[PDB]
Amino acid sequence: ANVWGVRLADSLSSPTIETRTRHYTLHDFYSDLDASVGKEPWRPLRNQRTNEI
Amino acid sequence: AWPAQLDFTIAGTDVDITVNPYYRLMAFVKIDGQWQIANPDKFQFFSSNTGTLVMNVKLDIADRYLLYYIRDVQSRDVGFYIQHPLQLLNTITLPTNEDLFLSAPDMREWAVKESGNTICILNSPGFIPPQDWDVLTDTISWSPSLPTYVVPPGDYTLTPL
Amino acid sequence: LGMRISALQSLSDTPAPVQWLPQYTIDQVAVDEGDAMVSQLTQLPLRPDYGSIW
Amino acid sequence: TITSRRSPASARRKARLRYLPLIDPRSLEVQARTILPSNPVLFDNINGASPHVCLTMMYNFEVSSAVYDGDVVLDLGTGPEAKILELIPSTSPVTCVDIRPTAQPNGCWNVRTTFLELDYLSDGWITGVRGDIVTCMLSLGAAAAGKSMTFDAAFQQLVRVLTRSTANVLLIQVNCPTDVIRTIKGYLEIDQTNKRYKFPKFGRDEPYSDMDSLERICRAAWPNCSITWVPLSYDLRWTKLALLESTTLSSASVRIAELMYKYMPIMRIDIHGLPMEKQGNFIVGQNCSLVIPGFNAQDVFNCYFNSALAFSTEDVNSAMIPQVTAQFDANKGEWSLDMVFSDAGIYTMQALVGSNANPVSLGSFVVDSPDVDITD
Amino acid sequence: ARSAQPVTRLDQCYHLRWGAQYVGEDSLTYRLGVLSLLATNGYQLARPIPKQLT
Amino acid sequence: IGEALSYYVDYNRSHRVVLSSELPQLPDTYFDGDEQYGRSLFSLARKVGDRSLVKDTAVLKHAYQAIDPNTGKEYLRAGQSVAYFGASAGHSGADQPLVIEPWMQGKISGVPPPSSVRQFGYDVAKGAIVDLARPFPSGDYQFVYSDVDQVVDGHDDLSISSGLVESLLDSCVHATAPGGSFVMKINFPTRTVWHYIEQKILPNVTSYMLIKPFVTNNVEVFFVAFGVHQQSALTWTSGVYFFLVDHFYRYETLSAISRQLPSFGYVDD
Ligand SMILES: C[S@@+](CC[C@H](N)C(=O)[O-])C[C@H]1O[C@@H](n2cnc3c(N)ncnc32)[C@H](O)[C@@H]1O
Ligand SMILES: C[S@@+](CC[C@H](N)C(=O)[O-])C[C@H]1O[C@@H](n2cnc3c(N)ncnc32)[C@H](O)[C@@H]1O
Repeated sequence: ANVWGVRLADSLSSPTIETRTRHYTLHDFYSDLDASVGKEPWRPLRNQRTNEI
Repeated sequence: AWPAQLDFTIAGTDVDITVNPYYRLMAFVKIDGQWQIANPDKFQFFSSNTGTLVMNVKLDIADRYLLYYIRDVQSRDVGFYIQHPLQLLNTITLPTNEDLFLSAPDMREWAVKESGNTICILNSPGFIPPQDWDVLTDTISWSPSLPTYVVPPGDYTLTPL
Repeated sequence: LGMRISALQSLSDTPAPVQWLPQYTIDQVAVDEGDAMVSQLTQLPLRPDYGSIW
Repeated sequence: TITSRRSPASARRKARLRYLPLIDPRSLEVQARTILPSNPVLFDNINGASPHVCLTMMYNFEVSSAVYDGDVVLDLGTGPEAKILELIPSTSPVTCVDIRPTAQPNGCWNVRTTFLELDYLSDGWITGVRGDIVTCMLSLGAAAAGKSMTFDAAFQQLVRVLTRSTANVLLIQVNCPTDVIRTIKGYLEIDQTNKRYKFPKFGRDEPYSDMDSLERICRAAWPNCSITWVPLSYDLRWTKLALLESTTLSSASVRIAELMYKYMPIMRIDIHGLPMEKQGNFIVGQNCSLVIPGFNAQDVFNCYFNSALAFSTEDVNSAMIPQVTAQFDANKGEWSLDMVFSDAGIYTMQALVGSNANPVSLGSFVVDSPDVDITD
Repeated sequence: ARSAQPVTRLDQCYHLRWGAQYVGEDSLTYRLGVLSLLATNGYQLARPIPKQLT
Repeated sequence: IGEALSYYVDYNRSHRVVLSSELPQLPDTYFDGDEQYGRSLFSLARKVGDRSLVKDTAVLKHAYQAIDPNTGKEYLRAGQSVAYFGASAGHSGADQPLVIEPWMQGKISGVPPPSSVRQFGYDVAKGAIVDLARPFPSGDYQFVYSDVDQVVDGHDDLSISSGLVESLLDSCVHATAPGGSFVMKINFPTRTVWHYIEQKILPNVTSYMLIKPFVTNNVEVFFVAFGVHQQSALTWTSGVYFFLVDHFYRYETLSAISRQLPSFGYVDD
C-alpha cells in the first residue's frame, strides 16, 4: 502492498488489445449532427439515490 | 448344464455354461416386484472367457421354492440382453440320506417337516432352534437375516404357511 | 515486481454473517500470551439480547 | 469481527492444552467480500435444538457422569472434532480412535491425548493400547451398516476384539428396543421384518438386535460380567449440558428425544463383577427369587426402579414393592432375595458394598407385565 | 481486462512532464503522479470502484 | 447458443486395461497468449444463462442413472443427505447455487429429492467456510458434490494445481460415508492426476464414470466415483482412452477455429 491507501497486491493485470483509429469524415459529422434516437452526441448522468438526471 | 452327480457340502456343485464372455451374469433371485440379487456366496464364477464352471451353487431346500432368473449386468441397466430362470434348478431330487442346508425361503412363517410329523415352524415368532440343527457360520440365503441350518435325516417338503 | 499477473477476483456480499470453521497448524505460543492478545482485541463490555431458554 | 459463546465445557477443554495452537489464516485471508454484521444474541437458536441433538447430549452427559478423575479412557469413533475432550475431566489421558482423520491439534496438551485412525472393528491393534473404560456411542450401528453385517455379529466382533484389551468397565451405545416397537413418525420407523431403522432426517439405517442376544454375547465373552441398562432420566438432569452452553430446548423436541431414547439405550458392562442367579419369569404378581453369594453377612442392597430407591434391605418394612424378604444362609454364604413386584421395567440392584466404601454394582434385571391367563 | 476485448486506449494516465519542481513531497499532485504510474504499470485497487462514481 | 452438450464414458469390466501413462493429457501450449485469447473470445460470445446450473443439472441427470453390480437397483436414491463442496456467490437469484431449490423440490424430472443439502466453501453464504484441501470438523455425507476449482489456491502452477487435485480427492474420499458416491471436477487433467487416481482411488471404489457438459471451450472434466470404501480391482480402459482423445481433439479444433475470428468489440476495416 500500500502507498497510503491499500491497493490490491498479489496480482497485476492490464488490457492487451487496442482498437485502430478511425478518421472523421463529413458523413460522420452530419450523422452525429442529426442526432437520431439510437446515437446522440450526449449521454445522461443521473443521481445514485433519487435516480434522476 | 451340470454333471450327473451333485453334492451338498461347503464346496457344493458346479455347472458349465455357454455364453459370450462379454457379460457378467449376476444371480438376481427375485421374490416380488423387487429382484433381490442377494447371492454373494451362493453363486460364484471364475473367468467368463472360458467355460469357467459357473454357478458353484450350495443347494438347500429353499431352491425348491425359488426360481433364480440369471440376469445380465451393465452400468446403466441390468438384465437387458439375457434374462432367463434356472428352470431345472428350480426343482432338484434332494437325497434324504445326505444332510443338507435349511435356509428359509421367505419371512412368512414357513414350517419344517421331516417326514410328515410337522416339525416346528422355521419362521415362527419366538422360535427355538432344535439341538440337532446346526447354524452355518455364513448364512447362505438371499436375506442376511435368515440363518442356515443342517438337516441330515429326511427333512423334505417344507410346508407353506 | 515479484507479484503474479491475474485480474481482480471479487467474491460476493451477503447481508448476514456466515459460519466459520477453524483449522489448526503446528506452531504454538503461550496461553497467557493468547489471553492478553484477546484482551487487547476484545469488545466484551456490551449488553447482548438475551433470547429464550425454553 | 468473530462472534461466539463460551461454556463450562469450553473451560474444561481449555484446561487441558498447555500451549494454545495457532490456526492457519488462509480461509480468512481469502475473503475479499463484505459480510454485514448483526446484533449479538446469547441464545441465538430460535427454533430450539433438535431431537437428534438432545439424544446426543443425553449420551454425552452419561459419559461425563460415568468417567471419574485421573482415569485412562479410549473412545471408539469420536469424529473430526473430539467432543469427548470437553466431557471428561482435564486430568486423564483420552486416547481415541476414528476411521476418519481428526481435525484437532497435535501436541500441546497437559495430559497425553493421542489420535489414530485404524478401523477399531478389526484385529491386531489393542494389545499395545491402554485404557480402563471404553465408550462407543452412535458409531456401532454405523460400522455395522458400513460393513453390511448384522448388529449382533458386529457386537460380537467388537467384544471379541475388546477381550484382548485391558479395560475393566465398558459402556457403549448398543442398539436394541427396550419397549413395544412404536415407529416414531417422521424420525424413526422400525422395520419388523428386516430389522432396520431408516432415520428419515439423515437417510441412514442400520440393523439392531435384542436384549437377550446381547446379554448372551456378553456372558460368552466374560462369565463374571455385570450387565446393566442405564435408565433414561425423567428428571432432566442432562439439561445442564444444553442450558449452560446457550441452546434452546423446544419441549416437543425433548419429548421426541425421550421417546427415541428407549430404542437406542446404552448398556454398561463391568468385566470384574459379581454374578447372581435368577429365575425364569420375574413377572409382576408372582414370586421372584434371587441368589447372590459371598458378601460376608453385610448385605446392604438397594434396587432402583429408575433412580429412586426400592428395598434398601436395611428394613424390609420400608420397601416400595408389595412384598420382599431376605435370608443369609450362613452355611452357603448366599442371600435368597424373594419378593413380588408391581411395576414392569428394569431394575439396577446397586448392591452397596459391605463396607464404608462406595457401592459395587451388580447386574440389572427386567420384570415382565402380568399374564393374561385366567381360569374359573 | 479480458485478453479478448479491445479497449480504445492502453493507458489513460497523464504522466506530469515539466512542473514537478514546483510540487515536491506530500502534495496531492505528487501522490497522484505516483498512483498514475502504478496504474499504468498494472496495479489494482483492493477496494472495488463503482461503475458510476459519487 | 443453446444448452450444453453432454459427453460421458462409464466403467465397464469388459473393455480393456490400460496404464495411466498411456492416456493423453493437457497440451503444452495451453497457457499461451493466443490460446487464452481464443478461450476468452469463445466465453464472451457464448450466450447461456447460469453455467453452473446447466452443468449441475446435466451431471445429476447423468449421475442418477448408474446402478451398482453388488445389488440391483442403483447407487443414488431419495433422501441421501448430500453435501455441496464449493458453494458459491450470489447468482442474481438466491444466494446459493441455483440447483439446490429445484433439486430439493423435485423439479429436475430425473432426480429424486435428497433429505438435506449442506454447503461449504470460501464464497458460501448459508454454510461454513473452510479450506476443503484439509480435514475439518464435520459429519458424514452419503453424496458429496464438489465444484471447487484448482485456480484460487493453485498459484498459477500446473504442478501445484495437480497436487491440490490430489489433496481434494483425498479429502472428498475421507468425507463421503462408506457406501456412497462423490463428484469432483478436474480443471487441468494431467498424467500425474491420472496416475494418482489409478493408484489411490480406483482400488477403493466399486464403479465410476467421468462426464463433460460442454458449455465453454476448455479442458475441464468431471469425475464421478460410486460406492467408496469398498475393495475392488479397477483400472482405466479403452473407453476412457477414446473419450479423452475425442475430448482433447475437439478442444484443439474449437481453439484453432476461435483463434481466427476477430475480437469481441473490434472495428472492421
Ligand atoms: C457421526 S460420528 C458420531 C461420533 C460421536 N460424536 C461419538 O463419538 O459418540 C460416527 C463415527 O463413528 C465412526 N465409526 C463408524 N464406522 C467406523 C469403523 N468402520 N471404523 C472406525 N470408525 C467407525 C466413524 O468414523 C464416524 O466418524
Ligand atoms: C469456480 S467456483 C465454483 C462455483 C460453483 N459452481 C457455484 O456456483 O457454487 C470455485 C469456488 O470454490 C472455492 N474454492 C476454491 N478453492 C477452495 C478450497 N481449497 N477450499 C474451499 N473452497 C475453495 C472458491 O471460493 C470458488 O467460489
